[PDB]
Amino acid sequence: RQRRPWEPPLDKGTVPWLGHAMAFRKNMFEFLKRMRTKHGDVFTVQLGGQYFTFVMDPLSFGSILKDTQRKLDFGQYAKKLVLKVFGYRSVQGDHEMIHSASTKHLRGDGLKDLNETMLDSLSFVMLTSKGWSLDASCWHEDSLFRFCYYILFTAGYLSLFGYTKDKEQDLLQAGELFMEFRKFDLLFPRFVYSLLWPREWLEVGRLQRLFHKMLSVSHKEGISNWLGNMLQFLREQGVPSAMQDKFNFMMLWASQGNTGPTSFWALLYLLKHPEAIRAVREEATQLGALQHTPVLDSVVEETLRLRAAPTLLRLVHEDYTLKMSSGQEYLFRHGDILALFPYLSVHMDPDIHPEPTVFKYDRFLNPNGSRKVDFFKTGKKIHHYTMPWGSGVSICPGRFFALSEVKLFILLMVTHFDLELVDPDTPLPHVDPQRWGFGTMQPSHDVRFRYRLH
Ligand code: HEM
Ligand SMILES: C[C@@]12C(=O)CC[C@H]1[C@@H]1CCC3=CC(=O)CC[C@]3(C)[C@H]1C=C2c1cccnc1
Repeated sequence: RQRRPWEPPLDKGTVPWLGHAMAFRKNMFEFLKRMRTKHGDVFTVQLGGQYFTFVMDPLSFGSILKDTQRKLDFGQYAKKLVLKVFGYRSVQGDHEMIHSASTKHLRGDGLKDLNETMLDSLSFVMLTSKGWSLDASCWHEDSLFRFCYYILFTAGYLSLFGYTKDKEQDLLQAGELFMEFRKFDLLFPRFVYSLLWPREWLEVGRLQRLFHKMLSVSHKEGISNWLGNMLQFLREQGVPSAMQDKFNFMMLWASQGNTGPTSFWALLYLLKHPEAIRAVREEATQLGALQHTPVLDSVVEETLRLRAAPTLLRLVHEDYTLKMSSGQEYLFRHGDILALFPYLSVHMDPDIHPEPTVFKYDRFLNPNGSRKVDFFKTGKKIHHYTMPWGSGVSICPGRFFALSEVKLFILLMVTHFDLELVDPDTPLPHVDPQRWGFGTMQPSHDVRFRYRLH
């Protein structure tokens, strides 16, 4: 490949036949931060098989995301990734069904009835798993991360994949899944980056087989319409049950992979900021009133802005031409992968968000407590001031549910428990760089905390 005058800078690496994969994988955020100050807001690098052109200009997102002339493409590429990662063979129309089923059952009225179930599941797990001693003034010490990610996982899983007559049994099996899930979660980045030793390549195999069996379609009662609907579609289309198993696990990964970790960060920030936790507690003291919790909404967004860091990817279907804010005209070859990293471009942009590495619980609140949606860069409007879900038809179709899960979890935690960090003086764990780009980040080290009934 050779750069043409109208294309953006192409950096092949100092060891040209090794490229930038190694530095990219070690720390993607830092890597992109260094390439930006070297080449500017647009550049091309070869990673894995493909060529990636990173667009780091916040101002160009609106143009790219809304593909006026349909030059870009998400679906085709998405197809390629789930196959290689999960081994799922897409069928004609299954995507359409996912988002069709999501809106019908993960939003509006389907969501209301589902949230009911969540609350029941979320209360059951929290009451039953907290830990007890005959002394009710007895603090219990746990690691905050594993705690939030176990509660959110078990509850979300039972709310979506169903349960049986013996409630306690289900919580037990849900907890067993969680342990295995966490092992797979820990390996996932190095699995996708193909940076694993033989023992781990086999471990990932054992976990995938195990998850296929446990969620097997050849087996409860009362599962979410969301899942019930999809599986049914698959069944009608003639998808073998063995492939249905692989779908169920992919959906498990999507629905439970980020909710827990998000809850962890959101709660940890509240513990590290007395004024923020006061703000939500006072708001919390007044069945289905998620609609009137603006302070908690701001707190969740401010958590997502600080810890959600996915990568927006688009295959260039036919040659794309983008005019930059500055004024250049760049060309993108068909077959190139146009890529956005909203975390660096938008979340940490100090001009869009001043003091960006700081947790400001009221960041998305207006002086009059209203919802704030007016953000600018160099005086210029920004519609995507936070992109923790994606955009277009790649956007997380369960985002409204995920928000219900996280808000509900917080409320119950701050409301009925006394919370304290074991080493409040030690500063917060930073992001594990291994995961940059994979949804919600996970901490570099674990935080101990203690709790008890109020
Ligand atoms: C904090 C919670 C969550 C976060 C941060 C999150 C984040 C994301 C992100 C970043 C994507 C990809 C966006 C893109 O490709 O542009 C995604 C996709 C997806 N998420 Fe989530 N998600 C969450 C919760 C959930 C839940 C609860 C479900 C289901 C119950 C879910 C189902 C999905 C599905 C099905 C997709 C694929 C969308 C598609 O096929 O086009 N997510 N999520
Ligand atoms: C862009 C990315 C990177 O390099 C670091 C961020 C990586 C994505 C993060 C989220 C993700 C979730 C899945 O469920 C399946 C695989 C992907 C899409 C990851 C695949 C990658 C890639 C690497 C070379 C060629 N193609 C894709």
